[PDB]
Amino acid sequence: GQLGITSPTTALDGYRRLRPPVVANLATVKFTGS
Amino acid sequence: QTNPFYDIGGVSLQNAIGANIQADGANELINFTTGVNTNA
Amino acid sequence: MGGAAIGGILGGVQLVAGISQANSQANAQRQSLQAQAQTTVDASRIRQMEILQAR
Repeated sequence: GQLGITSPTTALDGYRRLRPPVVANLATVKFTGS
Repeated sequence: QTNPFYDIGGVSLQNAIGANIQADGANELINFTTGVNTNA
Repeated sequence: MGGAAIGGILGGVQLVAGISQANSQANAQRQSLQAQAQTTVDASRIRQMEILQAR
């Protein structure tokens, strides 16, 4: 599952490792107005 | 396989020297006994 | 054939086998390093081609 843009150009020590600060959802806006 | 080795001792010593020569031209023997790398 | 030549050649082949075994280990190490380097270069070249296509 590749969040964000998925266009056909993107296809191609001893300490605790914390997960990167990445979110799982992104904001989208749909404009039905004029 | 040379007279000095016969003078040192036995004929089997010539056999060992010939075996070393046929193996690597006594390269390992020279390196291990004298410390000189004939073929560096 | 004979009685002494057989023993001499048997001893000689034993010694040659040992020395060649050591040399074979060395050459196997050589070839493994060669293959590793070639694989790394090939992978880098493939990724470079992918980058060029994307560009």
